[PDB]
Amino acid sequence: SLARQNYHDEVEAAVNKQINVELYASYVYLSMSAHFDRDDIALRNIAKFFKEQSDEERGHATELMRIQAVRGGRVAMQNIQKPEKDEWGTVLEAFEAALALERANNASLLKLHGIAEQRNDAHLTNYIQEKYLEEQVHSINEFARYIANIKRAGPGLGEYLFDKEEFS
Amino acid sequence: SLARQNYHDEVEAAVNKQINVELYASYVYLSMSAHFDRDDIALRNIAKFFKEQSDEERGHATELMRIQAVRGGRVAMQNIQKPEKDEWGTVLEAFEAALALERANNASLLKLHGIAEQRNDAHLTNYIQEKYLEEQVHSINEFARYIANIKRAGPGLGEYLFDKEEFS
Amino acid sequence: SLARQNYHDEVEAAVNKQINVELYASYVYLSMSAHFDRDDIALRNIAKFFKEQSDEERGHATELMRIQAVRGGRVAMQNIQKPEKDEWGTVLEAFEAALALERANNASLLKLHGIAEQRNDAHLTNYIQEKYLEEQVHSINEFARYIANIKRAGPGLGEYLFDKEEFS
Amino acid sequence: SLARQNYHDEVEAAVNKQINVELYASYVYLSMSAHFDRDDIALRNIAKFFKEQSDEERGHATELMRIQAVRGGRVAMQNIQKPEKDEWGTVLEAFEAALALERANNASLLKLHGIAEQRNDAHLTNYIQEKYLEEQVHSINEFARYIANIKRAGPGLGEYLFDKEEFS
Amino acid sequence: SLARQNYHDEVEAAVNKQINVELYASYVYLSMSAHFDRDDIALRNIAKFFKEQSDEERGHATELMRIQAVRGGRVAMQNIQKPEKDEWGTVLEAFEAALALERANNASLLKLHGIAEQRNDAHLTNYIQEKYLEEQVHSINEFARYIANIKRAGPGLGEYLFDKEEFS
Amino acid sequence: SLARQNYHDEVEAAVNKQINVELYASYVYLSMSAHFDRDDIALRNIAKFFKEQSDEERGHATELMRIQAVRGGRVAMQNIQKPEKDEWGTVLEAFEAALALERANNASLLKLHGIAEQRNDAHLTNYIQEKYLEEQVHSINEFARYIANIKRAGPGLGEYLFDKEEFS
Amino acid sequence: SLARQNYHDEVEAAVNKQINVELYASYVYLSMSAHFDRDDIALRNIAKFFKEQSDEERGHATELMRIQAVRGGRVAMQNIQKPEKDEWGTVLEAFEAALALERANNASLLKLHGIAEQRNDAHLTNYIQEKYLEEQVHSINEFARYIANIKRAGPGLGEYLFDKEEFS
Ligand SMILES: [Fe+3]
Ligand SMILES: [Fe+3]
Ligand SMILES: [Fe+3]
Ligand SMILES: [Fe+3]
Ligand SMILES: [Fe+3]
Ligand SMILES: [Fe+3]
Ligand SMILES: [Fe+3]
Repeated sequence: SLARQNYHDEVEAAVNKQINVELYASYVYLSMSAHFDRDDIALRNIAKFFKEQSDEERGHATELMRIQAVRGGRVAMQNIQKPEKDEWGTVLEAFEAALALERANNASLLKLHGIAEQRNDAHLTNYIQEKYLEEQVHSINEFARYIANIKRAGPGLGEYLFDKEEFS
Repeated sequence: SLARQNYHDEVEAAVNKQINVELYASYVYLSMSAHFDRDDIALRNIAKFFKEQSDEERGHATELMRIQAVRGGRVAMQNIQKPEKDEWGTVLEAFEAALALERANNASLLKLHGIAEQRNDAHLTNYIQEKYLEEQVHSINEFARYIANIKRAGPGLGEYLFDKEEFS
Repeated sequence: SLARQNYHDEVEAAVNKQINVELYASYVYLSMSAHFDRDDIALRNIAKFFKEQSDEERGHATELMRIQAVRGGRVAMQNIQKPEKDEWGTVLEAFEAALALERANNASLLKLHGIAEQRNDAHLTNYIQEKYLEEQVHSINEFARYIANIKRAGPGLGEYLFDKEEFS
Repeated sequence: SLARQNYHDEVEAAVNKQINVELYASYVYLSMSAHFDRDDIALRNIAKFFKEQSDEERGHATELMRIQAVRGGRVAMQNIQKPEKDEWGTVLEAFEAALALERANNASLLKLHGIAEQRNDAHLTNYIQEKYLEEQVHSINEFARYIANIKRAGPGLGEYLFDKEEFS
Repeated sequence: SLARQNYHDEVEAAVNKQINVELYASYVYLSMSAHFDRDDIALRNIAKFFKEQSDEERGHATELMRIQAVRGGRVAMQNIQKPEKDEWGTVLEAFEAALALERANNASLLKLHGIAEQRNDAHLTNYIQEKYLEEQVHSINEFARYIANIKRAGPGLGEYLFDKEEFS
Repeated sequence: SLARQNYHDEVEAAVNKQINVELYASYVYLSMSAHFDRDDIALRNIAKFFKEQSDEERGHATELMRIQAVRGGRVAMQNIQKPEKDEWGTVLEAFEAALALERANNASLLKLHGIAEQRNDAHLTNYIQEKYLEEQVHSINEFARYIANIKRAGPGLGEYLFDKEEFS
Repeated sequence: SLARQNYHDEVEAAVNKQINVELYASYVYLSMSAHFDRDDIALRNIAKFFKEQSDEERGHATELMRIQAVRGGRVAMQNIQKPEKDEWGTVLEAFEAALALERANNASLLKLHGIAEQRNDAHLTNYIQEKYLEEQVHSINEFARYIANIKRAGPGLGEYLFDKEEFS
């Protein structure tokens, strides 16, 4: 690359890892969408919500591909592992798995920031904080709040009205 | 499933295989998009075209997930294999690889149609013909035509003007 | 909290301290507003200006309450001390007191950033820089410029015209 | 003050006490807003309601500051005591605390009216009746009705649907 | 009067006195208007302001004539005394004279309220509070603030700019 | 300055050096614009592009002068050195010199961030990251991509069409 | 140049000198802009005026660069000398220095017109009269009129109101 400047191989490699982490998260949410689309589960607003989350995570991955290109790094793809489950259990169990995924993504992004900081990558530390860390703490808060509300509404009628009310 | 009717396990499994085929194709096009976004290749209209193709292949996958759910089948995810290459070569070679992928997708859809036909699935034979086979012969024709135009324009200035003129 | 991640008790505590600092600053500005609303002082644009500053400082406090909630910290309220004075003196003296308060708010925000940095809170260092430090240097600059203009316009007619012209 | 006429020191003092009463009530509601914004409570419409009540109580304070200035009295600020609790308990417990606060505010306003009446302040008795006592009986009725509906809806799903339905 | 009910001769007479008080105040302001319209004084916005105040005072009179009629009292006109001066002196002196007049009008309206109160005229006490005591408190505040601003702006250029700036 | 706070002489001096660096870059682009405006070169879109780049670099200088003033630093101008060349050679040679200039500018901004960081200037580190480092990596990427496309289009007809196509 | 006709080396050289004179005048006005943007001076309309004058002088330079190219001359850049001062003193002193710079610009333009006239450059004599001499006498008149008005308004309140009134 004629452009590449103050961009360490360790950071280039960590961005490639994070690209895979985001594509995997997209895959998990696509599977959770399919789950709520089952004809014996049939919660369309939750199914649509997880599809939007899947699209957003794919967007996280492609934005990191774009900054890799801007910095003059080379994207290196890895297998996208299938999610841990096809069947995600109750509404609560699925939102719990989602909170755990968002906390894992955040842990991974904090490690990426740390590597960039260790290598004095003044551009990429700010890029990660602005474009990733801010949305990540809002997503985790969102999922924690959904879990409080799913438990409060309770199974059955509460899950039915949660689907109706929550994603207006 | 209370809905499932005239829907054979062999057909449900074939639909799951095709979902993975389409997700794999989405991944290949995402990789080709990154290739043309390299700062030493820098054909942005071609990079945008392959991103659009990646989006479309993901749509093929999610629409098969939808018809799996409509028929009362259950979606089962597999690993999405990394693409065969990260380096796709020249404009011509990338479009040739894309044509090969579209013909592989078509071969897989024709096999899916044949399994549905063998099991007397009168809904799914028509669904595959209308929603997949028609689009697939159009996609293959588009890629054959792109290859003719890339060869005609030729390397260097032709590749530059193909990027400028063919997608606008 | 199911959300709380990489959020140290020291940072949670310092955010609670800064909430009180901002609520105190809001109170000081409310008192300065009442001063210029006195029938024997009667500078209505300055009174309105200090009320707007009071509103803005209360917004600074409530925004920190929101980020405390987002990070999964717990808000803890303290008494809001009455301002140092009820009589704020001349236009110049009130604006000098306001500049001192803005500099004290900034010193507190820089300390909060320091604590976040020491605890490797990569989210909150950026949050404080973006949402607080940038605003604070523009506030301090605004008050230094007001003070330059009050001095230039001078006591009596200058104060009357400053009130008429400076907030229009 | 060149304006001050038929305005007794006892009434001036009682208006300053009431300004502190309203600022305290504003703080209580700000604290209740934080409680319902906790990620493990997460009743956002209730949180926004208590923030609006906090804004309204602050407006009650600033309107009494304006009439203090109009009558030629001098505003004297006191410490704003922290609320009795940071942790306000159930929806019902918070709304019961709010009703008790509104009744305490009303008792303090009736005492203020009483002092104005005792001193033949024909302007301020009418001002208190029009601008405070009318609003205060409506607010108390509003809170009594909220409590009736919270009890009717009941804990769990009722609290979720009260938050969804009551503030729209 | 077929209408007259709970309306004492003492209150009827006090309303007729207040009508004369308001017509006198209108005449004073008309005289102050002429003063500032002198070709050797030539403060057009102040002259227009005092003409507006003269119009308002006549409105105070005619509104009291209307409520006299509504209550079934009979209007009894007295001479309108010429104002104390034709030459009102400086801007500050005219505004001081204006404030004294507003305070005198206010004392007279509080006495009228007192008479209505003594006679248990529950309609007229409230009418006087709403229609007269509120306006009078704002007018007295207005004139006190004008005097503070005349004093601040100072003589000569300050008077010229007070005329330009103070009345929109 | 009454405003200046946590703003070290070394940082103030470094901001002044960076103002000169940006003004020098503006001059270089102005020179390159004149080169492509020569009647024997006559590539008007490239000439316009380099004039826009000159305008942008001058904006980079004047924004740094603004933040110097906000922080209470004092602007100190130095001579703006004439560019290294008046004759910038071929389209490729000019764009290669531009890339080298952007990388030099980036090296200077990274040094400036480093000085701010050493002096614990929490405001200015973030300001440089947000306002300078982000744009600088995008500019460098843009110039690397221009060079790839100039080489691909090739000399003569390619340069003619590059000028026609690349800036439209 | 295939275009160059009736264009003497002495005139080509003098246009290059005048380009440097205009770029220098732009730099002086940018410095004066920074001076009025100081937090202890804070005359924003004057700061904006001098920034507009800096932009105008840069436009004078780029317009001469364009006529150099039209006539088939070659632009040759020289160092842009830093202004005489960073600190320009009072409002009057700044406008006095501006008047002197405009008079120096005019002397330089009249010398350029003289050289063109001596070399019988019938195009460039008219070009300089129309595009430079007409604007130059208007700019000198404007700066002489500003100085008259700055002295009339006087230092302190006059400078404050000159900033408010003169550039609207
Ligand atoms: Fe993500
Ligand atoms: Fe497909
Ligand atoms: Fe603040
Ligand atoms: Fe209240
Ligand atoms: Fe009246
Ligand atoms: Fe730059
Ligand atoms: Fe000029």
